[PDB]
Amino acid sequence: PKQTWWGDVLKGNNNSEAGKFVPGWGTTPVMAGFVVMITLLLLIMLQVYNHTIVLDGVDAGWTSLGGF
Amino acid sequence: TITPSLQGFFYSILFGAIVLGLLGGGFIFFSQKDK
Amino acid sequence: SIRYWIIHTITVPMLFLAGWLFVSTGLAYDVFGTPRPNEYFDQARQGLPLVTDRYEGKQQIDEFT
Amino acid sequence: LQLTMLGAVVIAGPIVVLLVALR
Amino acid sequence: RGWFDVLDDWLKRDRFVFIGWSGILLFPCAFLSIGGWFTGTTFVTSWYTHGLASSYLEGANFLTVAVSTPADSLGHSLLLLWGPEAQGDFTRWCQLGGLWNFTTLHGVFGLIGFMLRQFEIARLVGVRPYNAVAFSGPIAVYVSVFLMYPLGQSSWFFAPSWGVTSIFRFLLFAQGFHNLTLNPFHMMGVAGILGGALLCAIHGATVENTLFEDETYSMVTANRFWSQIFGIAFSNKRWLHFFMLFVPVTGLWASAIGLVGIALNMRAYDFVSQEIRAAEDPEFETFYTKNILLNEGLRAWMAPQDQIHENFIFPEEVLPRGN
Amino acid sequence: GLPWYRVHTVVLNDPGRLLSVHLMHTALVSGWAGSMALYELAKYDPSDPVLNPMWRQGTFVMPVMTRIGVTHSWSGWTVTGEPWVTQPGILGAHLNFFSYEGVILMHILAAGLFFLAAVWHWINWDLDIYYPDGSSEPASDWPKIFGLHLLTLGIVCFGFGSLHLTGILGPGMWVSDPYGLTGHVQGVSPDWRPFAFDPYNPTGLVTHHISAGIALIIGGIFHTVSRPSERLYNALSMGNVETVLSSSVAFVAAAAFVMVGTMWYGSATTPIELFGPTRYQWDSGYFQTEIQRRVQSGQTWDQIPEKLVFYDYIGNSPAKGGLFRTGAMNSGDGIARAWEGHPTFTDSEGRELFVRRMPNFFETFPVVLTDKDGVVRADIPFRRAESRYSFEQKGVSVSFEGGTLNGQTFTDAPSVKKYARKAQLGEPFEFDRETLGSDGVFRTSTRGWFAFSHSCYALLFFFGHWWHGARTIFKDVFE
Amino acid sequence: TPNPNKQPVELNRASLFIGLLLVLVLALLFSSYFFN
Amino acid sequence: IYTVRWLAVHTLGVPLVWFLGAIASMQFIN
Amino acid sequence: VNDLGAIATALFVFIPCVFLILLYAQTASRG
Amino acid sequence: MDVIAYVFILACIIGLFFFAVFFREKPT
Amino acid sequence: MSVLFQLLIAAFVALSFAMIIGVPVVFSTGDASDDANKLIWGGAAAWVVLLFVAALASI
Ligand code: CL7
Ligand code: CL7
Ligand SMILES: C=Cc1c(C)c2cc3nc(c4c5[nH]c(cc6nc(cc1[nH]2)C(C)=C6CC)c(C)c5C(=O)[C@@H]4C(=O)OC)[C@H](CCC(=O)OC/C=C(/C)CCC[C@H](C)CCC[C@H](C)CCCC(C)C)[C@@H]3C
Ligand SMILES: CCCCCCCCCCCCCCCC(=O)OC[C@H](COP(=O)(O)OC[C@@H](O)CO)OC(=O)CCCCCCCCCCCCCCC
Ligand code: HEM
Ligand SMILES: CC1=CCCC(C)(C)[C@H]1/C=C/C(C)=C/C=C/C(C)=C/C=C/C=C(C)/C=C/C=C(C)/C=C/C1=C(C)CCCC1(C)C
Ligand SMILES: CC1=CCCC(C)(C)[C@H]1/C=C/C(C)=C/C=C/C(C)=C/C=C/C=C(C)/C=C/C=C(C)/C=C\C1=C(C)CCCC1(C)C
Repeated sequence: PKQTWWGDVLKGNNNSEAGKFVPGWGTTPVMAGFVVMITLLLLIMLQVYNHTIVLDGVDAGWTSLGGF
Repeated sequence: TITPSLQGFFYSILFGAIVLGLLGGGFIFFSQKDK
Repeated sequence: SIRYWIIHTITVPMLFLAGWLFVSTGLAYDVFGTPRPNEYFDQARQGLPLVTDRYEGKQQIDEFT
Repeated sequence: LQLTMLGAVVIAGPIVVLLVALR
Repeated sequence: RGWFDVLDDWLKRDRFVFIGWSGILLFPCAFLSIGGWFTGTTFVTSWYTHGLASSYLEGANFLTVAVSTPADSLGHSLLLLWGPEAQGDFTRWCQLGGLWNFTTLHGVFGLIGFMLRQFEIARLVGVRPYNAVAFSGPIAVYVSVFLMYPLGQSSWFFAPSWGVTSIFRFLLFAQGFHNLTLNPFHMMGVAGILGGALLCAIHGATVENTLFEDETYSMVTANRFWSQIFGIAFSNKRWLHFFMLFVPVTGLWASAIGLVGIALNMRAYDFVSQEIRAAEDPEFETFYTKNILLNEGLRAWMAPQDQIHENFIFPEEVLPRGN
Repeated sequence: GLPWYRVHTVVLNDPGRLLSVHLMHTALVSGWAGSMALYELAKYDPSDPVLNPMWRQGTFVMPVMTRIGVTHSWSGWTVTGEPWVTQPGILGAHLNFFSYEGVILMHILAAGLFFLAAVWHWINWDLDIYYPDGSSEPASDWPKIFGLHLLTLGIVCFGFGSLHLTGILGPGMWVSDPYGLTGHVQGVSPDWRPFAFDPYNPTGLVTHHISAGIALIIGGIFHTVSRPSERLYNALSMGNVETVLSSSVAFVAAAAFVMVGTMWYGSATTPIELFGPTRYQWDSGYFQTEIQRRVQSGQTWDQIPEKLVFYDYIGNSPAKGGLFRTGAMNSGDGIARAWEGHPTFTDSEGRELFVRRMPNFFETFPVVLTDKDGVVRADIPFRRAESRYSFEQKGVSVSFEGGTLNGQTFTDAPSVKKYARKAQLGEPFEFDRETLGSDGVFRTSTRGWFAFSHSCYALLFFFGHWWHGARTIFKDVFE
Repeated sequence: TPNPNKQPVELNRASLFIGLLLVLVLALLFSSYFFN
Repeated sequence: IYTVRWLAVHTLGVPLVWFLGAIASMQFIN
Repeated sequence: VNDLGAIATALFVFIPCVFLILLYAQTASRG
Repeated sequence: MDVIAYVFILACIIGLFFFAVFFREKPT
Repeated sequence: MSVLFQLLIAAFVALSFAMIIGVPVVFSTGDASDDANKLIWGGAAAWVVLLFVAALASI
């Protein structure tokens, strides 16, 4: 159990609050919303990549490279 | 500007919300009924 | 037992006939776009109605229709 | 063709009798 | 006890069948996939995508009905009922082949729900979930064949149409164009499946024929019998049953890797030295060369009608024959 | 003792040795990067950037390097077609150092340093930090460690997006024209208008790495402070590192699948100048359409830029290779040297017919010269058969526009047949096999190898995710 | 200071034969393609 | 009386019966 | 054929084989 | 020379069979 | 909405027949009155509502 200097610096981040949790649900409800949000985001991207969704003036193909 | 495809996707979100809401509502309501 | 027998006797043949008439009255062909036996070809329209474009497929079928 | 509905009514009547007849 | 605990206990309650949380994903998706297949076979035809009569209304047989794949022009469009293709018109959605996408996607989510269900049941009973790991193989096959393969190709049109004769067409197409039988991964898959059947058969027979006259069978007699008849035998029961589990699953995974390889035309189609040596002299003839010739013939005789969208026109002169 | 498939569990309860094996793995990965780049440099031909680009040459890591800035070599040559000019003059112009060899040197140095750190941490496995204040059992808090790591990665992502990609303080990124003609390494400017979601427009990438970068930083900060919830903490067993393994393996498999999708379908990240053309540009006639329109636009045939015609060869498609056809593509059809010019075929009556091009699927195709109106005019009958629509019986001349065979007219039946087969193979070309002993059978480009290998990897890592999720959830049983 | 977590590695004879069979059979299957 | 099993049984049987009737009807089509 | 075909086959045959033999030997030496 | 590779692998397999049959550790 | 109208009338016939069978048994024998009375009066109410709905659904 060497008491190095860097260990002194980092031990608080390592295991100061090890094994601690808040009871109940806590922030879990909020997390739910975030997941749903990204579940739309990714979905939209997929369809945009899939050409299911066609955004206005956004030609999902090699033609969009025009301008470089 | 909205295009027909994007509007279709928005209607999809509406229908999917409705389906999930009806399924979850049925499940939770029936679970609450015979507590 | 006995009670449900009344309901099932009243209902099940009605459902059977519902499907029967759905086919017999020709409604299925309209619902599902399935051609009538004479609709596969006209007297000489022996070409096949194959879709060639992704974007306007429904309209192209309407032309094929 | 029309014997189906007539038979349905013939079933309907005595069935209404019988359901009371059970009690 | 919040609403969530009530819901959880309600799901886990004993019934005729066990629902669990997994049921919320499995049952609707499985039911929709099955219903989509039944509808597609019963009413919807493929007259516009493949130019076929693959429905009962058309007058097809049970061995010839099929939920045929979408057209080739659509590429890999997801074909949502409200997408740019269908645009909310149910009839056009059916004619374009959207039922194939409906069935396949809901099948994917049904398989996922089933694996989750096995996880949940094993968690409730309190035993190792080897069943879920076993089921991982069928999911690999399904994802490799119905999703990754048509995604690596030009369109959904090249996926296996849900049917019987359509699946047979898929098998013959794969042999003709990818020469699948020569793929080593398919060989490992075949060995796995046939070995799994062999293991089931001999394990059942052995357990029946070493029964004690009352686990319940003479492991010692079975071990000695197989050692002196075949040479080798399982002296451990746990190893015996884990091997029974392990062999077919491994076969399925090897075949899955073989199928993903051919999805990119990364196929073992030929042996270079054989092609060179056949080019040098025409007398050199082996079974592999004649297999190559059969592949040429199947490609030529099937392409004009299988891929009707391409408008292939090969005259009688160019069609390979045994002259 | 342990079974051979569990030998590495001896570091499960030891944070120090677990970190040590991670560092050793990092050293191996960085060493492989360096060595592979070194090998590719040692087997490269910078002379021909047009008819022998890097993707034709079996390069694997060079396109990945070139994607985000590294183009030249200390020996001088650039991949863009010009000897490198030492435009660097000042600090912040390390660009003369970070060539291919500079990157190789840095990666080998990192490999060595990580190996030394791994040895150190293996020896000093019992540092005090791994142990809590008053319990002999080592115990780490995974949620806060995740927060710290996420914050670090968010900082690095924001820096990459805003400084390197924009070109403000970095080389920028590779951009090109829709036809893979001009390839620059230039900065990009981020735009939050919806067209930044177009996967083929590079302005999205920057816009992503900025915004997503910030999203991670916030996501880092929250997790560096916020504690988990009893409900989730007990459900996911956040005290057990195996759950982290399960979730990470699932994430990495998903990443592999998404990368394979982009590689196979093409995007702004994968430009055809680097990784080669996709398999859909051949199917949709993308380059043939473009060329035909350009010539039809009044330009003569000889004035067509040779990259645009090389892309129209079917030997460039990644869907024409094989699983065990090894090596660079030039080991296959051989290395190209010259474009014979666009050929045109005429029959006895003088009608102009065309050869149908072989699709990606067919390993061999039947040569069929058809009238533009859809009527088959002539063909090459099967290996030995008697015909009525034939090559000789009808007679066919071929005339070449541009290229090596300019103005020429071969009416010799073997010559017409050879060039008919070439025409059905895309554009006729001068290919050399004597240099490499090439086998004439094709091979797949870099793009195909990426797609295949990482689709296999993703498929396997999904099973890995399932197994490790099972061993996490069922921990009390798996013992 | 010794590490408690060290454990030996075991592989009995039967496992050796199984592994050698797997390796040799895989080599025989894949050599015909490696030589191409 | 609307048990989950009632729902399941009906969700299966109703379309099943309808489709059986439809197929029977197709059998008598010339 | 591939000049590296024989080398690949040999290394495939050998490396897992020597690994397995080493494990079995250092198992059997131990009691 | 491929023939030598094939024959060597096959001979190794046969030797493995011989040892696996007549030299297995006794089950107990 | 024509097909909707036909389906509505078919449901009306179904309900009407169900009431035809149920009403004499419910009314004559009030042994199961707790649920039977609710059944019969709810059937009557549904009958009235369906008729009123079809009244407009005709046009
Ligand atoms: C600060 C705002 C925010 C950000 C930006 C953020 N988090 Mg969180 N976040 C986590 C990861 C994370 C990562 C990896 C990450 C960056 O990539 C972030 N976060 C980022 C987990 C460690 C932790 C909870 C882990 C946890 O339980 O996550 C949910 C569980 C699972 C199984 C994930 C669901 C995955 C599905 C299987 C995917 C299936 C795919 C499908 C087949 C097809 C897709 C189709 C597509 C097109 C749509 C977490 C939390 C949590 C919160 C909260 C409130 C947040 N966060 C918030 C954030 C918890 O309650 C909660 C917490 O307890 O905080 C301590
Ligand atoms: C193949 C499916 C799979 C995946 C992809 C996977 N694992 Mg495991 N896995 C572990 C880590 C791991 C990590 C860090 C990781 C992702 O990075 C993975 N895994 C991923 C260890 C914690 C734990 C013990 C590890 C352990 O004991 O490993 C011992 C393995 C040895 C001596 C050699 C195995 C031979 C391989 C052919 C190696 C070939 C070289 C390599 C391929 C080069 C390519 C690099 C890269 C591209 C792949 C573990 C297990 C184990 C298993 C099993 C069956 C798996 N896995 C399976 C997977 C244990 O029994 C076992 C277990 O937990 O039982 C208790
Ligand atoms: C054709 C081959 C084949 C079939 C039909 C099949 C069938 C099944 N295997 C199951 C299980 C398993 N299979 C296992 C290993 C294997 N399974 C194999 C091969 C098969 N397994 C092989 C080779 C192995 C050895 C590795 C295991 C280890 C299990 C199980 O644990 C599990 C079980 O418990 O079985 C009793 C399923 C349990 C119910 C379920 O979840 O359905 C599938 C669920 C859904 C949601 C189906 C959705 C719809 C599908 C995906 C598409 C539509 C299909 C149409 C409705 C019909 C198509 C008709 C055709 C002619 C096209 C089901 C009975
Ligand atoms: C980067 C460098 C990489 C170098 C290469 C590394 C190679 C690592 C070793 C690979 C091979 C491992 C083999 C272990 C072999 C071994 O010891 O197996 C027996 C072993 C027994 O497990 P137990 O826990 O009971 O005992 C473990 C100990 O005996 C050994 O640790 O079980 C498994 O390994 C499970 C998987 C079996 C897999 C084989 C099943 C099929 C056998 C027959 C198949 C071939 C014949 C087909 C005929 C058609
Ligand atoms: C649309 C027509 C149908 C109606 C209106 C209907 C109505 C009902 C009703 C009211 C019950 C409860 C019976 C009671 O407890 O008194 C019931 C139960 C049942 N029905 Fe139906 N039914 C119909 C069609 C079917 C079909 C097609 C089947 C399958 C062949 C079926 C099988 C059953 C079974 C098995 C039960 C008993 C379920 C249980 O008690 O667990 N029914 N049905
Ligand atoms: C079993 C067998 C072996 C021995 C001999 C024997 C003759 C007995 C033989 C039996 C043969 C017979 C007659 C089998 C009859 C089978 C049939 C047709 C079962 C069918 C049930 C029908 C079902 C589920 C349909 C469900 C349809 C659904 C959800 C529709 C889903 C929908 C889709 C598809 C489009 C969008 C809208 C919506 C509503 C979401
Ligand atoms: C030690 C020292 C300290 C101070 C600084 C200094 C620079 C001097 C430093 C020296 C550092 C040096 C020279 C480091 C070199 C590191 C090297 C070359 C590491 C190794 C990289 C090689 C790797 C990963 C191996 C990959 C092999 C694999 C996957 C196995 C099988 C393969 C796979 C599964 C894919 C297909 C191909 C093949 C072969 C079948």
